[PDB]
Amino acid sequence: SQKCDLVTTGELFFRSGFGIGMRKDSPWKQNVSLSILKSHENGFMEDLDKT
Amino acid sequence: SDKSIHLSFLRTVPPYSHQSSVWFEMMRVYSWNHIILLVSDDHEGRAAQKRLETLLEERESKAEKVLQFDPGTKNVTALLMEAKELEARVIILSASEDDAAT
Amino acid sequence: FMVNVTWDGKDLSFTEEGYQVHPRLVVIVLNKDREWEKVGKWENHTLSLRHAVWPRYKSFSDCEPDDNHLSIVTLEEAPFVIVEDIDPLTETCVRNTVPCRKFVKINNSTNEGMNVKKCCKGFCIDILKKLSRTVKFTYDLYLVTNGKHGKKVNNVWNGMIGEVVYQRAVMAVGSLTINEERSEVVDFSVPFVETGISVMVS
Amino acid sequence: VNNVWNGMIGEVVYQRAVMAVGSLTINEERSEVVDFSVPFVETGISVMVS
Amino acid sequence: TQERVNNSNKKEWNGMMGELLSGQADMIVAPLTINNERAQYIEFSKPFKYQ
Amino acid sequence: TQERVNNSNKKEWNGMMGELLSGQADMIVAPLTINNERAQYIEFSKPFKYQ
Amino acid sequence: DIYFRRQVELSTMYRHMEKHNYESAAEAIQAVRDNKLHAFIWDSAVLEFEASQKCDLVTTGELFFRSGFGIGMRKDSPWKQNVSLSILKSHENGFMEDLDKT
Amino acid sequence: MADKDPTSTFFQFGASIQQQATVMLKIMQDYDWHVFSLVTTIFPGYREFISFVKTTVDNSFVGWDMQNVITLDTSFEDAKTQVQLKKIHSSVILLYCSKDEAVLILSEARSLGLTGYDFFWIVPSLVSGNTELIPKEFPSGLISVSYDDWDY
Amino acid sequence: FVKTTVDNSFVGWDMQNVITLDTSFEDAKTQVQLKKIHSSVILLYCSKDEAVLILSEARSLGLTGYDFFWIVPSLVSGNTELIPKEFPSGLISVSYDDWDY
Repeated sequence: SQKCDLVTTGELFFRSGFGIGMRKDSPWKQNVSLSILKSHENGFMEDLDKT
Repeated sequence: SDKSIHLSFLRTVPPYSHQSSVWFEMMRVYSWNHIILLVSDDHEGRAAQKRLETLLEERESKAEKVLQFDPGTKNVTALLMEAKELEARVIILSASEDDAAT
Repeated sequence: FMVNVTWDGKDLSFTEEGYQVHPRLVVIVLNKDREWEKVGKWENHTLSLRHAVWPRYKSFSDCEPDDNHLSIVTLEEAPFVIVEDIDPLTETCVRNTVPCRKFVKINNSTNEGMNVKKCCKGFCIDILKKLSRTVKFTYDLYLVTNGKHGKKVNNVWNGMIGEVVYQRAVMAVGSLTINEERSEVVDFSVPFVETGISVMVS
Repeated sequence: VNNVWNGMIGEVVYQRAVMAVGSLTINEERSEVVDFSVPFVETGISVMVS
Repeated sequence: TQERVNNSNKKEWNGMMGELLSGQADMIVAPLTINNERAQYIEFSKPFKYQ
Repeated sequence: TQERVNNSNKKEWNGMMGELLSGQADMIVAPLTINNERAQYIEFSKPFKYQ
Repeated sequence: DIYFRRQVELSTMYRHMEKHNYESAAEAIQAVRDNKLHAFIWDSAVLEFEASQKCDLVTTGELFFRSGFGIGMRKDSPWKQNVSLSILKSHENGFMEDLDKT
Repeated sequence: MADKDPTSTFFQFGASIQQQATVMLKIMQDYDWHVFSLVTTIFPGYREFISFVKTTVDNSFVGWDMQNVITLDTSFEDAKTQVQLKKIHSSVILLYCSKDEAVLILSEARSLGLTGYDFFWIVPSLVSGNTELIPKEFPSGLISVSYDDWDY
Repeated sequence: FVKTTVDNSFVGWDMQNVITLDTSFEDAKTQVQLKKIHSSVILLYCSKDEAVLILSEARSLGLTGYDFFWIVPSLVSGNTELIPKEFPSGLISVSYDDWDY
């Protein structure tokens, strides 16, 4: 997009998104997942994507 | 021989299943692998045919033809005429008395 | 004079040996109290059982607890899980469809209907089969007729999720979508299909 | 050679090895010496000039 | 991406995953595409991107 | 082809193959094809065509 | 039909052809050239020769289920080995290609 | 009984060993179990049972996958019976014995661990006694088509 | 040691049931424990007399045949001149070098 001298041809394979990782036993897990999902649904993430 | 109907029996004489076994043994080393047989439609003939067939399976072979006639019949010409058009001259007729004579 | 004899409507006849042509066979099982029950009855030509699904009897007094058989809830929609009709001839479920059963309701006060067998196939069913092969667990798939995907109305979840809410179904495979309020009550798994909210105009 | 086989066919006929999987072509002499099974790949003789 | 130590058949991690697992860090907020070998022992979260 | 006998429950070989499984039999030569069901009962020869 | 019933995925797409099959080999061809049917699945040789001769129709597609032809026998007859050897000899002798040419 | 003198007029009201076979086949088909096995001891009438089951499963198209047709007949504790019984891996087992042999076989199978929550023996009629002499070896949940005494 | 050195291997082992015949062959728990061994390689470890007893019991359970490879440590295959009858013909047992050296 920025230095449009190259191209992005071809299809896409092995579809798997990113994420936030942490140890198996951590007291932040469910809350972090809930906050990410809530932001994703109410649209705060789309603003960041546009920006 | 069936233990289901004669649960109280024993004897010191071979049955005719042993006769069929000896048929197989004597035919085995003679180069006569075109066995056909005549069986009377009763209990004895059925047992003899079953024994011969189950013994023949141990050689990966089969009988060329199998025929049956009514017990105590009088007109067997059709059955014999049905047994002529084949290439197995090893008849193993196993009738009983008067049927054998006819 | 006994081969083709009938009397008093209940025709019964003999053939060849002493085999009555129409017997009165029944089926029995060993109840938990060590007595024979009376499930099924081979009346004329059909088994005509009385139990829709196997009641999962306990083997012994010292056997391992049952922790594999479980109930799974899904509904019909989309090219994900579609329910067809049972084949008239060869009364089994084709070759690849799993045997899901739905609660059938008639109409009016006679709407109380039996659990008819209407087995289904689709896309989610393939994933369910692969999961069953991998994790080695047997299921009791059954359709849901109580609502829809789920909406908190009158402070009670209704439809699919509500079942999983009230300890009536340990899994809810199908066409669910992750959410914020939904994920607060039940715990989801990693997504396997991307979705969203798109718009289509002819 | 000298009424003695060698190679894939040589091992099989001398009671040394059952089965001869590989790229073996059904022929006349081979089928006379060692019996084959149903073919699974079509092939023959083809020239190649480009 | 995990690898084996020098001339020893015992697997060990490296990079960000190794730093998190060896009691050094506590959160790994960065592009950390979800996999299966990783997810065996690190509790990921719901994805915040799809690529 | 295999088919169930009408007004019964058994099955029998119909068509041209039924003649082979009967007195006529002998050396059936025709545009036949090789299949598992056909080869289960009778035995074929080396193919004389490919299609 | 044996092939279509064998493949269950094809058995899903079997019904349409199941309730619309014909009862011969050339009558359906006449119907096809009569603008009544537009499809066919038969042996490669028959369809290819028919398309080559009748310069009206052509065969479009890729060969699948490549199973060769074969002369028939019964059970296990003494004629099998010699017949198979003769067929192989004819294949290797160039006789079969010459006969196909004529 | 199986065979009778061709000059007799004695008839019963039971059921032959062929009808019970189709009854258990219908039981297996209705609940969609399909895959099964046929462990049988040696007893007058076992060959007929095996042949009838083979014929019924052959002349039908429902996709029955019958494998490991065992015919254990030598002792009940040596190597042969142990390995042959171990070979089984189905989820439905269809046996054919005579009470005492059946209880011995079931005890051996339980000792091997074949009678958990996911197995269903379908032994027919013969091993059902008079329905009032239950030994302390038959696992609860054992199907056995028998005759009706409560019905009429 | 076996459990610890099997978790760090890339070859993908297939760790299965581990048994412990605590009783002195009481024929109640030992038989049922030994009966459910569906593997093909056994890594027995016991004393010489206990190994003889276990192998004698196993021979009658249809557990040793043409394809059943036992592996035994050195302390069982001890003095290599008092081989009993119960030892199957063919079993790998690493020991020390008393022939050469």
